Amino acid sequence: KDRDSQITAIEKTFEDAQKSISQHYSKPRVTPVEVMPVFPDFKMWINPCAQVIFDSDPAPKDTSGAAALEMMSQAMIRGMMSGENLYFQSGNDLYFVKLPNFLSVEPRPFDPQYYEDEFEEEGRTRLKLKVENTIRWRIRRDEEGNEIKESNARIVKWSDGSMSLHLGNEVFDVYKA
Ligand SMILES: C[S@@+](CC[C@H](N)C(=O)[O-])C[C@H]1O[C@@H](n2cnc3c(N)ncnc32)[C@H](O)[C@@H]1O
Repeated sequence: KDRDSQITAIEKTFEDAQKSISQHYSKPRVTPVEVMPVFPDFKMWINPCAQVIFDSDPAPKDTSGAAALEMMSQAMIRGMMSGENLYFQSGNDLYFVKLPNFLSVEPRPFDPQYYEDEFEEEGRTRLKLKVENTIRWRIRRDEEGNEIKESNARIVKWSDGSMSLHLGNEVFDVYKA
């Protein structure tokens, strides 16, 4: 397809991912128990669980520990760049995603002006992998000075105990291991 059409379709995966998830696509009685956006990274926010103090009367706060630290692993980056693999964080947790040959990730934030049109049935499976089936993220600056990170992708845990990966519109059955 045209370069413009690829980019328009990629941008749509972003819009589709923000659409409200309310019921399972094949099981309309099944409802979402947790929705986690997927931001591929080699970095983690972590809270100390406790400060150890030498004063019996400390500066009062709601919660033991402290504000979050950012930590990183050089290991996590190989994998996302081979497009075979990815890590992401949700709450205090680290998830590892093992990618099948029919999905991919792009680690660098998406910017359309640098998007390369590689297409002047095994060329169609290729055009679809990179437009519909590639996990991506982008990064925006508001008119109110806010920085907005957006992802293509969502991991959903369902009311029946199952899990799916939403990539834009498309749905992939997924399993916890
Ligand atoms: C997290 S689940 C269910 C949580 C519920 N308290 C439970 O554990 O049974 C549904 C919620 O996830 C959020 N959500 C809905 N659509 C989403 C989307 N496209 N991307 C990220 N989060 C979404 C909304 O806040 C929605 O109410």
